[PDB]
Amino acid sequence: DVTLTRFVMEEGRKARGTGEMTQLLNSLCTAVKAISTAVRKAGIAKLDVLSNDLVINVLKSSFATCVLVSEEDKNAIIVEPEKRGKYVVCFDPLDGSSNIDCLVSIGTIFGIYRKNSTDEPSEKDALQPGRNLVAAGYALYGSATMLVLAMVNGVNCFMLDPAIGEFILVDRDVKIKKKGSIYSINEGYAKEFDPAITEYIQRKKFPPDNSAPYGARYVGSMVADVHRTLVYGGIFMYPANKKSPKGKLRLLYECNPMAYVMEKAGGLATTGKEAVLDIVPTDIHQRAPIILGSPEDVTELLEIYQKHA
Amino acid sequence: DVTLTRFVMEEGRKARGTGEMTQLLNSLCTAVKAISTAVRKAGIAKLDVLSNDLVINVLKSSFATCVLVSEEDKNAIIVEPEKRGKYVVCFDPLDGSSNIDCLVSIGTIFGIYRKNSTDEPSEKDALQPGRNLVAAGYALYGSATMLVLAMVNGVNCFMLDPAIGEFILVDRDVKIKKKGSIYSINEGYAKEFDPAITEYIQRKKFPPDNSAPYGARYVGSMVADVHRTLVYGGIFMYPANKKSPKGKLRLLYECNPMAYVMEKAGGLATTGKEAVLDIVPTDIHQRAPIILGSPEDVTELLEIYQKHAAK
Amino acid sequence: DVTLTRFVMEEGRKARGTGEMTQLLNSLCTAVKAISTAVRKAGIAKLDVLSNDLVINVLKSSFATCVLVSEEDKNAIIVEPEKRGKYVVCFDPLDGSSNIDCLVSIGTIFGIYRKNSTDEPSEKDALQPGRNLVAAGYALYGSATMLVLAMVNGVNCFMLDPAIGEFILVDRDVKIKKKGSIYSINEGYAKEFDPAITEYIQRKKFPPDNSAPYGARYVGSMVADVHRTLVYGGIFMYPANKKSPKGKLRLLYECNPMAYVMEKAGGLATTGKEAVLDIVPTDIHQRAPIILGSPEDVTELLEIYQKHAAK
Amino acid sequence: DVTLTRFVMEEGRKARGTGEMTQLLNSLCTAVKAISTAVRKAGIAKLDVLSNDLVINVLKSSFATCVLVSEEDKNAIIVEPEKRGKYVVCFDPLDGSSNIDCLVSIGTIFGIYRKNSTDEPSEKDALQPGRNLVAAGYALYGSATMLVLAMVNGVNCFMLDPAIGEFILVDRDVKIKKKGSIYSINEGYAKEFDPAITEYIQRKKFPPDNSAPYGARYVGSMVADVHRTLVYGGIFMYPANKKSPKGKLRLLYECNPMAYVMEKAGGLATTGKEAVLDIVPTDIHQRAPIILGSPEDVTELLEIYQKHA
Ligand SMILES: Nc1ncnc2c1ncn2[C@@H]1O[C@H](COP(=O)(O)O)[C@@H](O)[C@H]1O
Ligand SMILES: Nc1ncnc2c1ncn2[C@@H]1O[C@H](COP(=O)(O)O)[C@@H](O)[C@H]1O
Ligand SMILES: Nc1ncnc2c1ncn2[C@@H]1O[C@H](COP(=O)(O)O)[C@@H](O)[C@H]1O
Ligand SMILES: Nc1ncnc2c1ncn2[C@@H]1O[C@H](COP(=O)(O)O)[C@@H](O)[C@H]1O
Ligand SMILES: O=P(O)(O)OC[C@H]1O[C@](O)(CO)[C@@H](O)[C@@H]1O
Ligand SMILES: O=P(O)(O)OC[C@H]1O[C@](O)(CO)[C@@H](O)[C@@H]1O
Ligand SMILES: O=P(O)(O)OC[C@H]1O[C@](O)(CO)[C@@H](O)[C@@H]1O
Ligand SMILES: O=P(O)(O)OC[C@H]1O[C@](O)(CO)[C@@H](O)[C@@H]1O
Ligand SMILES: [Mg+2]
Ligand SMILES: [Mg+2]
Ligand SMILES: [Mg+2]
Ligand SMILES: [Mg+2]
Ligand SMILES: [Mg+2]
Ligand SMILES: [Mg+2]
Ligand SMILES: [Mg+2]
Ligand SMILES: [Mg+2]
Repeated sequence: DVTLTRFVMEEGRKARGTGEMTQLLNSLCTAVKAISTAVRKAGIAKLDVLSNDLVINVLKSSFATCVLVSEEDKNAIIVEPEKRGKYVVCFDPLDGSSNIDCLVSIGTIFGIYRKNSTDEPSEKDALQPGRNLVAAGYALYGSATMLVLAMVNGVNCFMLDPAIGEFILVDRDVKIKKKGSIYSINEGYAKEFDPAITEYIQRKKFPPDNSAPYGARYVGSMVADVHRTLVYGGIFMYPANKKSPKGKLRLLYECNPMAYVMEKAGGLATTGKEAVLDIVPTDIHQRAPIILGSPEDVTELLEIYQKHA
Repeated sequence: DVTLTRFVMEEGRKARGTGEMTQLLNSLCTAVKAISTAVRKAGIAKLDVLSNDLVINVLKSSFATCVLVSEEDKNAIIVEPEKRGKYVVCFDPLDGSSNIDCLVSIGTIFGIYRKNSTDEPSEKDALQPGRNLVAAGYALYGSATMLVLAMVNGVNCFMLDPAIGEFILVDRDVKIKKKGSIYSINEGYAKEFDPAITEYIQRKKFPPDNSAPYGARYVGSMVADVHRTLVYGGIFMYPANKKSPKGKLRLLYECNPMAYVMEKAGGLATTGKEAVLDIVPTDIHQRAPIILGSPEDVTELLEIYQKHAAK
Repeated sequence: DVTLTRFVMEEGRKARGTGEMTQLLNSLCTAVKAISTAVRKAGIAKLDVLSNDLVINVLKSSFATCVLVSEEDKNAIIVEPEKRGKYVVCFDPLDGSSNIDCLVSIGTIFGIYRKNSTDEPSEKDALQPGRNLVAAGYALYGSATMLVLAMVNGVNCFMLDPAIGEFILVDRDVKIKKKGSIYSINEGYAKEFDPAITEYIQRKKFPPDNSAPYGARYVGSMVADVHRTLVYGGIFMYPANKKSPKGKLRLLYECNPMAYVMEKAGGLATTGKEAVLDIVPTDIHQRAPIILGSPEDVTELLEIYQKHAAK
Repeated sequence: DVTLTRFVMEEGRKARGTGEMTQLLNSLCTAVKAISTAVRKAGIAKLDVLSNDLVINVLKSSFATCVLVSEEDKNAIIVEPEKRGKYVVCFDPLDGSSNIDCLVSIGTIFGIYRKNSTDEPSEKDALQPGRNLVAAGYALYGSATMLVLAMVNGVNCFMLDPAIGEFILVDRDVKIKKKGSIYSINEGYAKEFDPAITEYIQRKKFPPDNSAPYGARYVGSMVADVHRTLVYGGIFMYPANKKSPKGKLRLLYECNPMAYVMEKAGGLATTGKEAVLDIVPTDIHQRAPIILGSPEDVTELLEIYQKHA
C-alpha cells in the first residue's frame, strides 16, 4: 500500500528539502510511466526518440535542473535560465536498443547530481565522479514495469501497477547476496578478451575445486542483466576488448548509475583495476569497462587481475 | 487495422471450417490477454498456477477440446463429454520460470492437433509427432505483448494493443533469415557438451574464415530466445547434458510448437540427429534436445554432427 | 466467463450463418472498444468526428457491408464493390452531444438490416421499417462501458472489462419491468406539449389513485435515459414541439434501434399514434416522436391519446 | 502537461506547508484513481463499500488526519493517535447510489477542514461551518474521470489520463457563467414543492417576458448535475419538500463541499433563506435544502422567496 509518491515525499520531509528534488523525482516517475505505456505499445491500433523527448521535457518542467546529458545527444543540454534548478541529470532514455525490435526487456537509467560549480551551468557540471551521486536508478520494461531507486540510505524496488498508474513498494532495502551462481557476459568476444576475463570464464565452467558450474545468462540489455544481478546475485561483465579498448558501456549514464545501485546494495562495481564510482570523467560520452554484482564473485575476478598483475 | 479476431475468422471461412477451431483460437487469445494483464501486475496494489487455470478453463469453455496436456500437470486432462470438441491442445502455460522473479520475458507456448482416433479420448491422442499439428503458437510477454501464430499457410505476428485489448497484425507471412550472426545457448554446461556443440561454439568465437564473431544472447526463457531467433535470425540451442541427458526442453509443449513455427518460417529444428517434428512421443512430458533457427546455421552444426558420426 | 466474442460466434453457428454477419458484430465490437478508450480520454496527456471515422472504417474493413447511414453524414455511404457485403447499417456514432463537454454519459447506437434488393446498393436500401432489423444495439460509455445487443432471440447485456478488452455477459435474456415508477422527459418544452403528454405528466406528479409520484430522471443522452429505462423500468419520452414539430430524435439510428431493443425486452415504443418499428422511412435523416419503456406505462399514455382522439 | 501531483506540490511550496496537507491531497488523488478503475469495472472478467474502504484506508495512511466522516458510517472515525494528523475530512465515497446499477455517472465528494479545537479529536471537530473549509472538491466518473479541486485561490479541473494514471490540468480557473439556460430538479415532487420553487419552475417553462424557456436536465447524481452546472451554467435544486422537511442532501459531505466549489467559482449556494456555507452543523449527517449555480439564476429564485416572505 506504500506508493513511490509517498515514499519520495516522506524522504523529502526528513531531509527537510525545499521540495525541488522531490519535485524532480515525481517528474522522473511520471516520465517513466509515460514511457512504459509507450513501450507496451498502447495505442498501436521512433521509440528511442519518443523516450528522449519525454525525459527531456518532463525534466525541464521540474524546474529542478540546469544541466542534462542524454545518451541521445552529442552535447549537454543547458537549461533556460527561467526553468533552471540545481540538479544535473544523466539519463539513458531507452537502454537496450539492439533488443527493442525483438521485444526483449529494455529500460531507462538515470543519475542525479548536484550543481557543484558556482559558474554558468555547462557540460563540466556533469563530469563529476559517480561517488558524488545524490540519487541513481532505473526502470525496467520487462514482464512487468519496475522502478529501482538508490539513494544514500538504500535501494528500494517499486512495482508499477498500470491499473492506477502508481509504483508500489515491493522490496524494502535491497542487498545483493554475497555470492551468486550466475555469470553475464557476451562470450561472442572470446577471441579478444584479456587474460583475466578468459581465466574467470574457465572457472565458472570448469571450477578447479569441482563445484557446480555457474549458469549463464545474458539478455543483451544492461538494465535487464543488471537487475537480475541485483535480484538473483551473480556477476555482470562488459569488459574492455581489443575491438572496444575502453569498454562499450558509457560512464555517465550506464556505468555510474548502476555502480551506485550495486554498492548501495552491498555489491561491488569495478573496471577490474578501479572502483567505477571513483573515476573522474573527461567526456560526457566516455566509455569504461564494467564488472558488477555479488561482492565475492567480483572480488574473485579482481584477484585474478592482480594475479595477472 | 487487421485484428487477430478478424484474421482467424477470415482464415476459418477460407478453410470452410465449422467454426469449432475458430472458436478455439479466439479462446486461446482471450486467455493470452488475461495472462498478459496478470503478468504486467495490473491490480497488484502464483503466476504459473494462475496462467494454467486460465488456459485450462478457457480451453474447456471453448467446447472445442477433447484432451489437454499442461506442463503443470502430471497427467493429461480429458474434457467432460458435454464440452468435448475434436481438438487436442499441448500447452506450456508460462514458460521461463527462472525469469519470473527477476522480471525478464516469459510467455505461453501452445500446439494444436486434431483427434487421430475413433476411441475414448485419452493421453494417447496427445502422442502425435509435431508434423501432425494444425497450428503452433507463442505469446511473448516482453517489452510489449506479442502473439505469434503458425498454420499450414505461414507465420504471422500480432502485437497486443493493451489500450483496446486487440492483437494487430504487424508482420505478415514471416520468413527467418537464411543465415544469422547471433548464437543462443547456455554455456554453463560446457564441461558437459558433446564434441559437435563444442566445436560449433569455438567456431562462433574463432571463425576459421576470419570474419566477425557471432554475438551471444541467452535470456533464459525459451519464448524470448526463440522469438529473437525468428526475427533477427541466428541460432538457438539447448543440447543434452549430464543433469539432463535427453535434453531439458519438453517435446510436446516446448520443442514441437517452436519447431513448427520455425519451419513454417523457412527455418530448421533438429535434435542433432533428426527433425524434432518427426519424433513420435511416448510420454506427454518427454524431453528432447533442440537446435533451431536459420537454415545455414543449423545446417553448419548438422554437418559437424555428421562429420563426427562419419569418423 | 462468457465473452461477447464467444456469444456471437456461437449464435452465428446455431443460425448456420456464413460468418459475414458474425464478422460484422466482431467489427462493431472492436470499434466500440476503440471509441470507449478515446471517450475515457486515454492518451490525452473532435470526439464526434473520431467516433464516426472509426465506425465507417471498421464497418468497411468488415467486408460485410453494402450501405451505411451516419447521423454525421448528409448522404448514405455506398461501400466500394471489392468490400461489399449483404448488410446495411444505420448508426449514430456518438449520441448525446450536449453532454460531451460536461462529461455526462454518451454512447453509440446501431441498427442492422439485410439488403432487400437485387439492384445497385443505394440509399433506398436503408429505408426499411424498424420491424425489418436483424439486430439493434447500443454501447453506453457511462460509469462503466456496456454494450447491449438485441436479436430475434432476445436482449443481452455485456460489460466491458477494460483490463482485457473483452465484453462479458452480465445480464441474460433481459426483460423490462411491466410497470415502473420513473418518468424521463425534457419538461422545458412544456409550453409546447400536446394535451395528452401534459395530462400524463400531471398524472405522474399528482396520481389520481393517491399513490407515490413517479421520480423524474433525464440525463440528456438518449443512450443513458433509455438504458436506465430498460434496467429500472419506467418510461422515456421525446414528443413533438414547436422547434421540432415532428419530434427531435431520428427514426433510423435513434428511434428504430432503441424501439427494437425495447420490444425484444417485452416493452413498447410508440410515436403516440403508431408503433415506431412500423413507420416506413422516406428520408434517412427523418425524425419521429418517441415514447418507450414498460408496457403499462406506455399503454397508460396511449390511452390518454386515444381518449383525446375519441372526443 | 501540468499534472495534479505537480500542481498540488507547488501550491504546497507557496503556502510553505509542512507537507502534511500536500501529502493528504496526493493520498486523496490516489484513492480516487483506485475508485475510478473499480467503477469502470476493470477486472470484472459491493461498489459503495469498496469505495469507502479505500477512502478510509488511504486517508489514514496520509498521517494527515484525525477525524473522518463518511456518508457510509453512523459515527465519526477518530484516527489512532499514531496516525493522527491535523485535518478533518468529510467525504461521500460514492455519490449517486440510485444510479450505480444503470451505469449512470457517479462520483466522490470531499471536504477538508483544519482541527480547530485543542482537545481530544471527536465528532464535533467536523461540525464546522462550510465557510471554514480549507479545500473541497469532487471526482466525476462520467464518460471520462475528472477531479475538480477548490481551494482559496480558485477552482481547477484535472482530467484523469487513465493511460499513465495522472490527472492533467484542463481548466485553469473555473468561473461559472453569470446566467444559464438549464435548470435541474426532480420534478417528481411537484405536489410537495413550496410556493417559491413552484413559481420558479413556471418561469423556466413559461417565461413571463416571453423569452426562450430553460432546458431541463437531471441526471440524478448530485455530482453529475452539479458538475454540469459549473461547466454549462444554470441552476441545481434539491429543495426541502413535505416528505423531506429539511431537504435530502447532507450538509457535511454533499451540500458544503459543492457550495464551496460554487462560490469559489463566482456562483451562489443557498438554502433559499441562507447561504449554505454559513450554517452551523448540529449533526454529522444533517440534511439541508440546497440551490446552487449561476449567480443570476439563484438570485432570481431568492427574490421569489423573499417575495413569498
Ligand atoms: N525527496 C527526497 N528524497 C531524499 N532526499 C532528499 C529529497 N529531497 C531533498 N533531499 C536531500 O536534501 C537535499 C536538498 O533537497 P532540495 O532542497 O529539495 O533540493 C538533496 O540534495 C537531498 O540530498
Ligand atoms: N480459423 C481457422 N484458421 C485456419 N484453419 C482453419 C480454421 N478453422 C478451420 N480450419 C481448417 O479446417 C479444419 C476444420 O475446422 P473446424 O470445422 O473448425 O474443426 C481445421 O482443422 C483447419 O485446418
Ligand atoms: N452471429 C450471428 N448471430 C445471430 N444470427 C446470425 C449470426 N450470423 C448469422 N445469423 C443469422 O443468419 C443469417 C445469415 O447470416 P450470414 O451468413 O452471416 O449473412 C443472418 O441474417 C442472421 O439472421
Ligand atoms: N498542497 C497545498 N496546497 C494548497 N495549500 C496548502 C498546501 N499545503 C499547505 N497549504 C496551506 O498551508 C496550510 C499548512 O499546511 P501543512 O503544514 O501542510 O498542514 C494549510 O492549511 C493550507 O492552507
Ligand atoms: O551486443 P553487445 O556488445 O553485447 O552489447 C550489449 C549492450 O549494449 C548496450 O545496448 C549498450 O548500447 C547495452 O544496453 C547492452 O548491455
Ligand atoms: O536455465 P537453463 O538450464 O539454461 O534452462 C533454461 C530453459 O528453462 C526453461 O524454463 C525450460 O524449463 C526454458 O524456458 C528455458 O529455455
Ligand atoms: O436537449 P434536448 O432537446 O432535451 O434533446 C436531448 C436529445 O438530444 C439528442 O442528443 C439527440 O440529438 C439525444 O441524445 C438526447 O436524447
Ligand atoms: O431521487 P432523488 O430524490 O431526486 O435523489 C437524487 C439525489 O439523491 C442522492 O443520491 C443522495 O443520496 C444524490 O446523489 C442525488 O442528487
Ligand atoms: Mg538510450
Ligand atoms: Mg544504454
Ligand atoms: Mg508453466
Ligand atoms: Mg516452458
Ligand atoms: Mg454522433
Ligand atoms: Mg444521437
Ligand atoms: Mg456515498
Ligand atoms: Mg451522496
